[PDB]
Amino acid sequence: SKVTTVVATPGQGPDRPQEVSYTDTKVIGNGSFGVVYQAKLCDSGELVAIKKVLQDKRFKNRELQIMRKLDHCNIVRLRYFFYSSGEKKDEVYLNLVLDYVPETVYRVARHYSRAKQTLPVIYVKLYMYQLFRSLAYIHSFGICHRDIKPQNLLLDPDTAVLKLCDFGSAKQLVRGEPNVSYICSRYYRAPELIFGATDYTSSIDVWSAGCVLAELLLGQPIFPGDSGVDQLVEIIKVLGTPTREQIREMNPNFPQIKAHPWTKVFRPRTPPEAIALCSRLLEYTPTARLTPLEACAHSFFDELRDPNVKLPNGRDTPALFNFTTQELSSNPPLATILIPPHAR
Ligand SMILES: CC(C)Oc1cncc(-c2ccc3cnc(C(=O)NCC4CCOCC4)n3c2)c1
Repeated sequence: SKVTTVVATPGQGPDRPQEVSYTDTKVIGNGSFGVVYQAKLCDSGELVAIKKVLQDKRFKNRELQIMRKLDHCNIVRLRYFFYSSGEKKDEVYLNLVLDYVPETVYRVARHYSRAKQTLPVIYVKLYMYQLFRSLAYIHSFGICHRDIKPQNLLLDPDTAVLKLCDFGSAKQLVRGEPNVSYICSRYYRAPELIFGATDYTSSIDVWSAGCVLAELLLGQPIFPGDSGVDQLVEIIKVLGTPTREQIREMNPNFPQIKAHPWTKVFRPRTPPEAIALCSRLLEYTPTARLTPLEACAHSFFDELRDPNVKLPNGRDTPALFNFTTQELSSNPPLATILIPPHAR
């Protein structure tokens, strides 16, 4: 019954520290960033995640400032943050107390591939829709995630709620200010980033999302490259060689191969609207890619807007159409498609 009590500021609302008590601490994740724990809150009994990262006193933490201003059903809420000691001697650690979610897209996708099965397309629709909705929301603040990958996409297996969680690579993209090119997980990295682009946009997340979509359809990563130029070689094998104009659009500042047909890339009987969506995300030209809100309105997701749609377990789908004023503001016309007649 070992209770840890800390003094923590709530993620939203006034800067008034309060006592937060928790127990049953266990490791659920780690990385170069640091460590993620699971814990149980003493009062409520609810499970939480505690992300612990190393922190400097003078410089302000970017992830924290990003996470505090996000409030969305497809993003893990920052419940509280607090400072502590850890593995090092004279070092302060930032702790982010977040919503807990019991599964990941990676784990579900791997569990299916271990059984030689493709994930049922209803789950592909549900998870990809919720990813794009979360991206639209964060992109409305000018925030780019910069690390969309199956490992970071959290899942409740019973409700099929998807949640974004890792904002350790995230950044407000200002037009004119340069950004690092070596970002995102390699297999999900936009080709402009491989070309060394420093003036890139939020469309890198859409490319990454497209790689996740393709992976869910294929049962394995679409572009499993080695480091350096070889990741671009993996992309070229499907997309064909990029033209001089496509390179200029990617990085304004060669091995010539024909594009493999999108139908031949995917399995027999992969839904044409899945393939169609994928071809409009995995585009060389970053401006040619769908926006996240355009992606949500794509016909691949029409089954989600059917009033008789259910999860495989027989439950109702999660909240997909409760779009706020803030969500709709980036492209208000799409509200017609996105909020279907029965949800109005
Ligand atoms: C590469 C991953 C570890 O990078 C990250 C980086 N930053 C934050 C996070 C993060 C945040 C909040 C949060 C809540 N649930 C989970 C979770 O992973 N649940 C999945 C389960 C998987 C099975 O074992 C129990 C945990 N969470 C992760 C992850």
